Amino acid sequence: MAHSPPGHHSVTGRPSVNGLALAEYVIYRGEQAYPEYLITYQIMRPE
Amino acid sequence: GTILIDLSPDDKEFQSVEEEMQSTVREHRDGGHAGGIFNRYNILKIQKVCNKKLWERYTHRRKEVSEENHNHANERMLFHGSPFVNAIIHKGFDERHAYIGGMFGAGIYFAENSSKSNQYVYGIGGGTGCPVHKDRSCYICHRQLLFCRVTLGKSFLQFSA
Ligand SMILES: Nc1cccc(-c2nc3ccccc3c(=O)[nH]2)c1
Ligand SMILES: [Zn+2]
Repeated sequence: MAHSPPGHHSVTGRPSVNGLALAEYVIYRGEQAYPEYLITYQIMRPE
Repeated sequence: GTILIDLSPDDKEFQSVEEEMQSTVREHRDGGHAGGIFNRYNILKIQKVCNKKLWERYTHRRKEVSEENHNHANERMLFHGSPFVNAIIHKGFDERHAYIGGMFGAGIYFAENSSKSNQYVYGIGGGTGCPVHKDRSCYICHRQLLFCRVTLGKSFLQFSA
């Protein structure tokens, strides 16, 4: 893995084109996330 | 060390996790190529992931970050889709779960939009889709996502298309 930018613990990818997109985030240390919930699902075919 | 506890659909915790999953679906610029064509999900199960050693590893790092950032971990609940979900829940996140070619460098990626993480369940760009039908828009096969507690600390803001 890469390192975080100096003086930072993560990167935030802010959407700058698609007005409806939410943010995406990157961490560089596995210890900075805990997998709290496992969600099992299907995608649903639109009516 | 990992145990999975089923949440009841009657549990407020099930309901708040389902609501975050459903309400953060959006349309994608690929027209559904990677993740499939859908506006909502059929939630089949929500399980709490309990592993004391992995939790302690997380809270240890969280305190380090917090102490480096005026006592602010900047903790978020974010989605993660991956073919390695079974390894993650048993051994934790590590460098094997990084997206080497991601837009912001080789790190572990999370999304606010559940439908963004859904694009990665079967691999980068949806890979070849589900194991059974090779369909990235399979409506039959069961998919799994993680809803994760993530420490951002001081986050570097990248404006990007
Ligand atoms: N290569 C790879 C392996 C496992 C997960 C992912 C992944 N990438 C993302 C990129 C942006 C937003 C979310 C994700 C994600 O949930 N997984 C990417
Ligand atoms: Zn399938």
